[PDB]
Amino acid sequence: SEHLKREHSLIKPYQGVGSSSMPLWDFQGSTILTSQYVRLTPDERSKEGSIWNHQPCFLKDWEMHVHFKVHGTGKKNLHGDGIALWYTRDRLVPGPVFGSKDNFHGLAIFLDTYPNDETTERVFPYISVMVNNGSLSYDHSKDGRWTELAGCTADFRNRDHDTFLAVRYSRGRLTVMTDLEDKNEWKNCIDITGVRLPTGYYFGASAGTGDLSDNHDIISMKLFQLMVEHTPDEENIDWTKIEPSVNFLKS
Ligand SMILES: OC[C@H]1O[C@H](O[C@H]2[C@@H](O)[C@H](O)[C@@H](CO)O[C@@H]2O)[C@@H](O)[C@@H](O)[C@@H]1O
Ligand SMILES: [Ca+2]
Ligand SMILES: [Cl-]
Ligand SMILES: [Cl-]
Ligand SMILES: [Cl-]
Ligand SMILES: [Cl-]
Ligand SMILES: [Cl-]
Repeated sequence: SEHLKREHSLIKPYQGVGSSSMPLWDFQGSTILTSQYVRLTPDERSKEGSIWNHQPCFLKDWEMHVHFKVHGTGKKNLHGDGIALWYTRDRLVPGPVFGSKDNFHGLAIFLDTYPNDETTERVFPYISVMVNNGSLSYDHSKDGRWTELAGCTADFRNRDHDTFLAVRYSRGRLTVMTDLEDKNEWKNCIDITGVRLPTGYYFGASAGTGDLSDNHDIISMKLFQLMVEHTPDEENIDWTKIEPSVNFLKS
């Protein structure tokens, strides 16, 4: 907690919601609050909700831990659609990508609970990452097949114990880990390198329901600064002007 950045975190009872204090997040769309959780959508159809951090993040090296809960009463496979976690240029704009805008700038981590793709080769729920410069559209009907950078299957729905995600970004390495099995352990999901993201973007979370639904709750988001060396050469460039992109190792 020494490196907890409170201004980039969402922690109960949620600052400024139930008091005269100033809030640290904007609550948008279907989102509602209780003293115990932020609920982005209820288990009802055609909802879109988001939360957006007030201040841009200027940390070069960070790790976000998200305590979330996806749960509902839909029978068999009749539930959806999932949660998106954002580190993006823009904030507050609703849209078709789990409740937030398409053609975004920055990083998305999708926790997709419904296979829209009739010819999918993936097992759901499926957690994936996407990096965008404004040009790409998330093809919702194909579960973002064409724009997936990396991903993993993850059993996070309707669990009897707390479920957590970690997203770590430092020196181009993007790692996503899960804690879904009540083992107090981070299990790898995604670990990739060559990911270029600027400082000055906003953390956000969103969720959407369509003809299928689920409760999509965020209990906390805790952002930690990683103490990572950058040389005077590395430090001098303007990190706010980095264009979101990915460098790829050749075959
Ligand atoms: O029918 C209203 C609903 O339509 C669209 O959602 C569709 C699809 O994208 C969803 O994955 C599934 C499962 O929830 O539902 C629909 O078939 C969207 O336009 C959505 O916003 C809307 O509520
Ligand atoms: Ca889907
Ligand atoms: Cl808060
Ligand atoms: Cl409904
Ligand atoms: Cl569809
Ligand atoms: Cl369980
Ligand atoms: Cl896990």
